This record gives sequence, structure tokens and C-alpha cells, in this order.
Amino acid sequence: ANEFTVHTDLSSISSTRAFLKEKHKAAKHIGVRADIPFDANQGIRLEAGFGRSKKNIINLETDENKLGKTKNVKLPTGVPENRIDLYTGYTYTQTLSDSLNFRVGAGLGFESSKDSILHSSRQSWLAKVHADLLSQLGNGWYINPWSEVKFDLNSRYKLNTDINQKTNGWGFGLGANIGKKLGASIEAGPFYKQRTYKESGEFSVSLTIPKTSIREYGLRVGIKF
Ligand SMILES: CCCCCCCC
Repeated sequence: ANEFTVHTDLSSISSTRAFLKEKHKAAKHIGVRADIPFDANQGIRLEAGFGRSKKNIINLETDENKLGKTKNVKLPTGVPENRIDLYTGYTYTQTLSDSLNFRVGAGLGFESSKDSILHSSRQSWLAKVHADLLSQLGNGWYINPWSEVKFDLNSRYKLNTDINQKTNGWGFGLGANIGKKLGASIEAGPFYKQRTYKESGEFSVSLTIPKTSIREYGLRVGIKF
């Protein structure tokens, strides 16, 4: 059977780059997923999602700062950011037991993010592999632990200075949804995601784009038709 999920996330996102931290507020995301079987085991997965937050850029703490003896210059607050994600891939699913199903897939994806202070953009074409276990608990209840890993094939950092440099990286996500059939199913659960973009090669003033690391903790809630 075809399965379609619409979901929404509430999350805490933080990022570190060079000597700075970026903390997000009002981080929200909406997305959809379609798992479409073609035979007993093979299928296709399609995903699309849209996210938004506002971020404050802050310095890393030092004892000199805590002591008085220096003072941090003011940095931007309430910086808006928008994100989109898309994914299409092959899936293979099989039964491990009468109450346990195991699904694995791989495919191609796109991610982008844009902020405004000055616009910075990150656009990434990537490959993604994912695996998840669906375990029946009885009475229509289930648990669904999942994992996914992303690898950039062509990730570009853009800056309306203009700058457009390649910054390939990778990322991984892990979570687990607890769900219940309503006759449709409702599910909810925690997730963790991490994304790293490497420092770019030297480009011409000689510069690099600093290494960026993003970490995200959240709760996802979904309706599975
Ligand atoms: C089984 C993985 C669960 C993810 C835990 C993330 C921490 C909030």
C-alpha cells in the first residue's frame, strides 16, 4: 500500500562557525513523504519540506569577557532564515518477522538555506541513504526508529558581497516515532540531526569559507494516511 505522511517539527537549532555561534528561535518545519511500492519489496520514496527560523549571532564565551576586561562588539539579532529540502529515491523493504519490517533506501536530494542581514545562501545537491525499522506493539500501536546519512556531491556557498564557492560536506539524522492507528495514523517522536560543511579551498584578497557545523534537536509530529 502507498503511504503518505504530512509532518511538522518543533526544534532547537544551533550552529558554530569560526569564533561564533548562531542560535535559532522559532525554528519550524513542515514536510511531506510518499512511500510508493512497486512490488512486494521495491518502491520509491519522495520527500519535500520547508523550514524557517530567526537566528542570533553570538560570540563564544571567554574568561576575559566574564571578567570585564574585554567587550564583544554587537552582532546581528533576529536574522531570518528559510530552508527547503527535496528527496527522490529507491527503497527496498522486507519483513524481519510478522511484527517487524525493515526498510532501506538511497537517492538524490537537494537542500537550500538563505538568510538576510547581506544575503548568504547554501545550496546543496546530495546523495542520501536511509534505514528504518517498523515494529508493531499491538492494538494499532507501533515504534519506528530511523536513521539517514547525507553526502554532498556539489554544495555551494553564496554571498551577495559576489561569492560562490563549493563547500561539500555531510550530515546524519536519527530518531524514533511512536504511532497509533486511528482506524490513518498519528505519530510523534524525537529526532537529532547534524550537518557539517567543510572549510572551502582558498579563493581570491585570499579567503576561505569557514567550516560550519549545525546541530538540531526536535520533536516531529505526523499524520500518516
Ligand atoms: C533512537 C534515536 C532517538 C533520537 C534521540 C535524539 C535525542 C533527542
